[PDB]
Amino acid sequence: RHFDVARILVDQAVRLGVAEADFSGLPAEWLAINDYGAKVQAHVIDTY
Amino acid sequence: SSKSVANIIRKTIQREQNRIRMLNQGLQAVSFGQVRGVRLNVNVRESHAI
Amino acid sequence: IERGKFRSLTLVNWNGFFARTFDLDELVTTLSGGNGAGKSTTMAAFVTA
Ligand SMILES: Nc1ncnc2c1ncn2[C@@H]1O[C@H](COP(=O)(O)OP(=O)(O)OP(=O)(O)O)[C@@H](O)[C@H]1O
Repeated sequence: RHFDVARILVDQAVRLGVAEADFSGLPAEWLAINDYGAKVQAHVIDTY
Repeated sequence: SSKSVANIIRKTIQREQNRIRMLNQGLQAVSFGQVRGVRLNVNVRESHAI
Repeated sequence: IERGKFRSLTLVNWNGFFARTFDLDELVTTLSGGNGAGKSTTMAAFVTA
């Protein structure tokens, strides 16, 4: 079920403000979010 | 004859303009993508007004 | 052997993408978002490059 959660969670998170770092020109890293090799790329969401 | 033709054309154009512009108020802000509304723009053309 | 790969695609100052880098997958990359989200714009950027 992990995928079907991740997607949904992201859909809920991106409606809440933006991330100010996205204008810095500095790409974000692919942070692992579990075992088995799942990764996510997103800056911290600061500006609500 | 030419004067009559021009006059009838002007009258019909005004009537259709009024009808379409009145009809325009029959839309209520559809939200499609980033498009927030749709409208009809009817205007007598100057290149033909001359 | 060892086919070459597109590793990324960077848009700078495009409409809606001030500075955005996408990391193309080795097999499949999937842009996803509602109408107007700017997916055909990303593919246009790729084609233009
Ligand atoms: N040439 C253009 N001039 C102005 N605005 C444009 C132009 N091309 C696209 N846009 C706008 O840019 C935004 C994204 O366009 P785009 O075609 O990338 O959308 P999309 O997410 O691929 O859409 P869909 O999923 O419905 O195909 C939309 O607001 C679209 O109206």
